[PDB]
Amino acid sequence: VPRGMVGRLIYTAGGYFRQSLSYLEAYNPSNGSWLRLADLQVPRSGLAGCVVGGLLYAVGGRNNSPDGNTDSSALDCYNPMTNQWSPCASMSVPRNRIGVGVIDGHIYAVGGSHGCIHHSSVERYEPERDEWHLVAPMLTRRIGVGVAVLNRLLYAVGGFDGTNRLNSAECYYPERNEWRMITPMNTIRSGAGVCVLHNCIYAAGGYDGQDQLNSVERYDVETETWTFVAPMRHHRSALGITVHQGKIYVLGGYDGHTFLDSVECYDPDSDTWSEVTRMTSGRSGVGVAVTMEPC
Ligand SMILES: O=C(O)/C=C/C(=O)O
Ligand SMILES: O=C(O)/C=C/C(=O)O
Ligand SMILES: O=C(O)/C=C/C(=O)O
Repeated sequence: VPRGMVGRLIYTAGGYFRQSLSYLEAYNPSNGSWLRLADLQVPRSGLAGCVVGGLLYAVGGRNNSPDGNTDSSALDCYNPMTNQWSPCASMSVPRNRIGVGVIDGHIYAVGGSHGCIHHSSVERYEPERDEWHLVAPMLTRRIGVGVAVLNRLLYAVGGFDGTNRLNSAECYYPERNEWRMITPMNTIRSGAGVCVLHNCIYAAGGYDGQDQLNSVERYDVETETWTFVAPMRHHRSALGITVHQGKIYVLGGYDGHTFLDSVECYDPDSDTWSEVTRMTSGRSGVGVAVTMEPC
């Protein structure tokens, strides 16, 4: 369903065009409209977004601006009921080009960079305590990593370890606090959009070291294989991604020439992408999540 009373919107927070952005905007698939909402307190690109208990969280990132460039350890929370951002406890370390996933109401922050450091560390946020705690680190240092959750397991996909862009991927098993490699993708991808739909982890787009990608592949956890699906209409890296009522939406990114405003929607029943709207301005490195309409 789409309940609150209210529908669910696709929120895009932050991003990058010439400098890091503070925009918070919300798209409504049911009518095509965009709403501009309360700016982030600090501009940030390379952040991740997620939702827990109806609240939107913005995690990590970096503020690229002429004043200077500052990697972010911030966790900030947006309440659609109040149109207000509130600071939460900060992470143990700044994490630019972070990946995030939610299990059992807990936020996992994965990887990312801090200056020339590439993290394998992972930490977990408990909103009921407003506390972060480190957990087992990944087997691999990963920035520009895509993260998704399927069947209460956390997956970290692709990225960049400081020297090589990665096709590798790994899975975190919470009850054993353990990471294990899974089958690698068929394509090297950093800055891909990663999400979950039905029983598959999707990895769309990204950068393979030479080109921005339009190819899309998905990992069936039952068969442990990756297979390509229809490619997106636009090549893009540093895209935002989310799932809304059974379809995948990809937002913006960089195609090697333009910071895209294109939003594309994947229908898995027909294996086709369509353009569904344009963001109000081209940008990359956004955080995206889905929650109730604001007030
Ligand atoms: O500064 C950035 O966030 C990246 C820009 C790009 O991909 O060209
Ligand atoms: O896990 C929760 O508390 C709810 C998350 C959501 O709003 O989807
Ligand atoms: O591999 C990188 O460093 C960047 C990838 C991207 O543009 O998202």
